[PDB]
Order: sequence, then C-alpha cells, then structure tokens
Amino acid sequence: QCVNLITRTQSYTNSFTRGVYYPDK
Amino acid sequence: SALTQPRSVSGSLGQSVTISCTGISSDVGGDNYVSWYQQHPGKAPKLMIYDVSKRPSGVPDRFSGSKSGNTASLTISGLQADDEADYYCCSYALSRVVFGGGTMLTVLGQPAPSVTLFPPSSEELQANKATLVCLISDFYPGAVTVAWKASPVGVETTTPSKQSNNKYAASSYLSLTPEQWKSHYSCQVTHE
Amino acid sequence: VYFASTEKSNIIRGWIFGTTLDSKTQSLLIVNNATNVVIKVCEFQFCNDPFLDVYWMESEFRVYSSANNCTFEYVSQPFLMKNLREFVFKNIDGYFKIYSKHTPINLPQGFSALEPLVDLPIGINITRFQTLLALHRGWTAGAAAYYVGYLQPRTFLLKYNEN
Amino acid sequence: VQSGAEVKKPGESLKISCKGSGYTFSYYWIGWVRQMPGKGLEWMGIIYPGDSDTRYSPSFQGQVTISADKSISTAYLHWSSLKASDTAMYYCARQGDLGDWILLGYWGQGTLVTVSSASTKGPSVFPLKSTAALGCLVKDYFPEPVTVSWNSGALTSGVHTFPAVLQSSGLYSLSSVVTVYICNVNHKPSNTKVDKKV
Amino acid sequence: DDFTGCVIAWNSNKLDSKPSGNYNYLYRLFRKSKLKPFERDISTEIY
Repeated sequence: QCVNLITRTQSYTNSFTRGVYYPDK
Repeated sequence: SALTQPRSVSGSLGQSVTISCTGISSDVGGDNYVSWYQQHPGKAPKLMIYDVSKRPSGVPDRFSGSKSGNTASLTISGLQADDEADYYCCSYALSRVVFGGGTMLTVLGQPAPSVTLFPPSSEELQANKATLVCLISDFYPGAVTVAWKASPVGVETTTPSKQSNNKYAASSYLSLTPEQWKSHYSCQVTHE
Repeated sequence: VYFASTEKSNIIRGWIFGTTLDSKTQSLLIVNNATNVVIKVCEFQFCNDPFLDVYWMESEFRVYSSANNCTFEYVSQPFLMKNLREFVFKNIDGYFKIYSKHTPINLPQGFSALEPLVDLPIGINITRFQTLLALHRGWTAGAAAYYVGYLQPRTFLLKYNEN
Repeated sequence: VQSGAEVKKPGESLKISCKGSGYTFSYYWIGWVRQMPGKGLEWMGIIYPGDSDTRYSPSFQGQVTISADKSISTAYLHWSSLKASDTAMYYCARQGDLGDWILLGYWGQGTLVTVSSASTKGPSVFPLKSTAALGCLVKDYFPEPVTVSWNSGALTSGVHTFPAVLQSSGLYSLSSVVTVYICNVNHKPSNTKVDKKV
Repeated sequence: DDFTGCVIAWNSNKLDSKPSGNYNYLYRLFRKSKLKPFERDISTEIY
C-alpha cells in the first residue's frame, strides 16, 4: 500500500567537528 | 551439471501437464537460455518452445513455459492423441548444449483386445518346426498376458508396439516341435 | 551525504537511493533489519511516505509496489547491530562507499573517525535519498530524530597518534 | 532424405549424411546431434559455412570430426576407430533465424547406424480361418531393420506391421497383417528380397 | 581517468550477428547530459 502517515519537521544544528573518516585503509 | 527430467508423465485429454526441468545453469548475459524440443517417436524432432518470454512461429498457442530460479516448467494445454511425443529441455548459457533425461507424454481416455490364432504352415511342418502365433492388438491399457494350454505349456514376447495407429500391440511366438504339436492348443489372453 | 542519529530504539533500518524514484531507472534499496541485512538495487516504485510495517514477522515491503528488472543483490552482516551512530555514503566512479562507526556519547565536541564497512559498485545515478521509519502494525505511534549533512570536496590534515 | 545405414564393424570409418533445404549455406551454423537407443539427445559439435570454427563437446573432442560438404549443402561426418557403443540416431540441425547462433532452429531426418558382427545372416519367410484377413511370417534373421510389404506396396490401407520380437538365440521374428495377395519382404543389410504368397 | 586493467575485446561476427537482422542489441544515442564513468542507464524514456 501507499499511505501518507509519517510526518517530519526541520531544524538546524551546528556540527563542530563531526564527519571525519579514514580516506584510505 | 546434468538436467533432470521425469522419466514418464500421465496426462489427460483436455487437461494440462507441466514438465519439470532442473539443473539449468546461467552465465553473464542472461538467464533465459531455456529451450524445449518436440520429438515424435520414430520421427524427426521439431523446435517447439524456445525463449519462453516470446512465442515461436508455427507453434500453437497452447504451449508455454515459465522460469523460477534454476527450475523451469513446460506448460502444455489441450492434450490430444497426436500430442504423444518426447520432450527435452535445453540449456545453452555457457555455449554448451545439454539435454534432459527424457520425457514420455502419455494421455488418458476411454479405451476389447483382438485375439486371433493362426496354425503353423506346411513349410514350417516340413522343416520339423511348429510355431504357434497368437496375435494381440486393439487394446488401449498396457495390461496383457499371453499363455497357452497343452496342463500349462523357448517363447518370447514384446508388450510395447510401434507408434503407427495410436494403439498398442503385443505378440508371442511359441516354438515347439511338430511331433508334440500334432499330439495335442489354445491361446489365453488376460486383459482389463 | 552524512547521516547521524542518536535514536537508541532501532528505528532507522536502511536508506533509499535513486534519482527519479518512479521505476524508470535503477534505485538502491537498503534494509537494515535485525540479522542478515539485504542490499538490492532494482526498479522500485517508491511510495510518497515509505515505511516498514513490522507485524514477530518482518515487513511485507510496503515501500515499493513492484520490482522485477533487478541487476545486483548483496547480503551481509547487520550494520552497527545512549549510543550515537554516524553514516557517510559516497558514490564515486560507480562504486558506492559506506563509512560508519558507533561512539557512545553522554553532536558533542571532539573527533571520531568513521571506518569503511561496505564498498560495492552500483553504477547508477543517485540524486535524492530518503530514510526509512520502522513501526509496528492501528499503527503504533512513535518518534525519531536524525541529522543530515551534505558533503563537499575538502582537504583535511589528519593527525595520527602513537596508536 | 538421408542415406541408409549399412552394417559396419568397429574400425571401418563409416559415413552418414543428411540433406537440408530452405536456407543459404553461407553464415548459418550447422551441426550434428546423436541419440542412442534408450537415452536422450547428445550434442557433439557444430560447423560454420565459412571459417570452420568447430566447437566440439568435451565428451566428443577426439571421437568424431565434422566433414560437411559446402559445395552441395549436404552435411557429412567422418569417424576413425569406431566402437560398439557408437550406434545412435544422428540428427542434423542448423542455426536458423529463430534463435541465437547455438540455438537449433531446424532438424534433419535422422539415421540409426547399426553396428553388429553376426555375419548378416539372411532372412527367411514363412506363410501362416478369418476368411477376413491374411498375413505372413518372417523368421531367422539377425538384423532388426527388416521391412515387409504386400504386392510391392500396392495395398496401403488396412496394412499393419508389428515390431520384431527378440528370440533367445539372438534372432528376431516379425508378423504382418493385411485387410482382404503376395507379401514382399526386403532385407536392407543383406540386399535380399524374398517373395511369398498365402 | 584512473582506470587500471586490460580492456579485452575481440571480434564476434560469427556469434552476435544474423543475416535476418540481430536487433537484440541496443545502444543509447540521445541523453540529457554526459554519462559519468562507470554508470548504467536502462531507461526507455523518449528524449
């Protein structure tokens, strides 16, 4: 089926130093 | 790998039948490398079902196939008398042609065997021979028994016949000496 | 994109990847269920609000309507089975790279490098993505929060310690 | 139409043929598939009308070679140091515009090669209350492919031929009936024809 | 641009060609933009 049930809101947050990952192994 | 097929099936007139086909391999490029061939007993084979996603030319629409994983099936509808033939599935994904174990399509339907007796000829009696031939034909079921009476009586017989008139036929050739034949026979046939 | 979520109730169960999401082109569908997760790309017909209806029994795939012309399928161990989970998805020269690493928290300060977990080639155009919310079915109410960050070509100077 | 199968011994390098029509022998693949009595089809290999890029089966790499004739569009096969298990119904098949290059679109007629060493013993015919039907009997013959006709084939309706019965001494025996008369028996391996009247 | 490997290619006129016309092979001639390296496009939309 296809029913519209889930709702979502928007907000902002400051990412200080997140998102770092190993570029190579 | 070897393709596995049922040795014999039992269909019916007007009903449908599904012939199984397992062991089909696949390579890079597709998985629909499945083709069926129709070979009548004692006749020339004819291409019947290939590329089941499509429909061959000249083949009636009552023939179709399906695919489910490594197992394929041949859906045949409208079974008739002339539909009795051999069918084999083929797999050519790896550029190698392989065939199944052989399938025999048999149909059921409404079926008195003809019982005739012939005495030996004079040419056989002159050669010190006496062959008693009891001919059996015109019977649809595959149940038949040949026996003679002397007290019960080399002797050979063949139950299956050749596909010429869509009817089964069996015969037995009792070889005895003329001295023992003239000293006394009757043919006993058992049928459903 | 950069996906992060601190929901410690096992709600996020995969991500949808595609460019049109109307069964016109291939689309990557990820299902991060309890055990033996499945990753299959096909021509799914995604709904307006896709979700998983757990009924226990797994969901009956209410996300897509039908999908038959598929090309690739991948099955492996679950992905990261108050804890914070971070995810990074990149699609470079057809290869889809996944980075993830769980770090317990008390987005706080500090550094926590992510580890490459799954790298599989897809060779498809990915333009839009949407998360999946898990719920039980009379639908059971629930809430969830997650973070979304867009990646950009950058240059970092990494410092490696003695370990 | 195909050539007959003469009784040969293992090691005489026999040859089979098949005649096809309805296509151009220029760029269509063509091969041969045998069928032993009691089993299914067995694909051996195929040949191309131009550069003969023959691809033989792994079980037929050094057992049979393709020597088809291109100038007459008639296929041929060559053997060397044959065996007793080589008796099979060879079917000639071609590519055809129906499927792919390996797919077999059409098939030939098929000829069952017979291999034996019983010196090709000559057959014998013997005659036989219904009158109304008559019949004849054929005994003392080792080769199986023996046909019986009535008046050189003048009567076709109401005529039936029963399969031969294997005797204990290795020979066979055949019976035939006709709706009512000279019965004609032809023996191909020995080229002997015997006539009998009931 | 950083490809590493052998680009193996050979002639297959005797296998992937038929006199009656082997139309089972298609190719995309029109597209909205240039294709990225290692990308597949199977859509049958009209451009």
